[PDB]
Amino acid sequence: GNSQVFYLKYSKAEDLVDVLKQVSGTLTAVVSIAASKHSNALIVTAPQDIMQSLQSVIEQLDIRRAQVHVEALIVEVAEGSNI
Amino acid sequence: GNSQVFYLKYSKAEDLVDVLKQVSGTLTAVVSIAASKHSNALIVTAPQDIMQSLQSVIEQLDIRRAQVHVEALIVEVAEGSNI
Amino acid sequence: RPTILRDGMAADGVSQRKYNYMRAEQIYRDEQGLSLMPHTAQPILPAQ
Amino acid sequence: STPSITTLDNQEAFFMVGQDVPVLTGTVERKKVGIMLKVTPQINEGNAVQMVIEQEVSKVEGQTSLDVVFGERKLKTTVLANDGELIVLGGLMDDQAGESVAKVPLLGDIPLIGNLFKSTADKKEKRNLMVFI
Repeated sequence: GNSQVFYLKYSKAEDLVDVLKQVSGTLTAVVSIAASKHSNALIVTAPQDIMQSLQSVIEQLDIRRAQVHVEALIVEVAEGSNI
Repeated sequence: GNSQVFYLKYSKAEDLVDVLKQVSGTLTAVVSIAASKHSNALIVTAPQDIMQSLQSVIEQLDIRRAQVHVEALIVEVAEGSNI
Repeated sequence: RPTILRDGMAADGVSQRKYNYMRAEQIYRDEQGLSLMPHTAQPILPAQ
Repeated sequence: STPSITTLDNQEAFFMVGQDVPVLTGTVERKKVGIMLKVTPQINEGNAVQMVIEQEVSKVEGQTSLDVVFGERKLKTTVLANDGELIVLGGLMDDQAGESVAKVPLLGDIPLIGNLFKSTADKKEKRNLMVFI
């Protein structure tokens, strides 16, 4: 009711709590952001006005991350001839 | 609503937060600038008047960086003859 | 000699002349074949 | 040679096919050699990729004067390539020459039989190198 539990769908929980210790801590100008590491969930304890803000930020950060295949070539041509 | 999330399009997030800890910190004369490193986004928490200023600065720093190919030549000519 | 690279046309030019120059030199290592086995492929760069 | 890697966005990753050679400092310390490719790609909009590439091609050379020597070909640059297009990172187009003739002063420039008095050395050498991505 007061506090809620969000399941992150594309990101780790400890990264999101390491970000969100800074947002609420001056957004209040109490609050608790704790991250259950084993079960992939961070727990927000906040009033109703802060809850929609942090809910919107978690909705905007839980995004699909693309992946990149990097292929680096190496060419070496030599020639040596002495008479 | 109150806080927003900007996706940087040409620059890293940690550089932009290392710059923007100084702009808001005296521009207020609270504020929170935090950078999600894994998802390439910095998070601005500010009032509406500061938000347009920092939004304008982020719009003016997220610029296409040109790239330079440097080609350095080395010439060595020798001659030795003793009788 | 500095050389700034604007867009895909610039890296098209420089990367095309370096890549096709080195690939061209491997083609000159392909026509100039090995002295023993003509039926042995030289290491050559891809097409494009 | 062409190493390959598969990361996510903004997550560094490397690769190696080298060895571990005992390098003595006074205190023997294990030092890595071989083809390394440490990238940290970032996806910019317009489907352009910014990479922080720290490549190395090491190789154990012999000699062994006081300890073993290596040969490195490393580079630590930062490029901005397109979606699937190649870009040249570094390179070296070495080119040498050489000459060492050794005459006998008067009877060395005889145009007919003077050739069998001089020890005409030579050395032609040419070596190219590139690193693409």
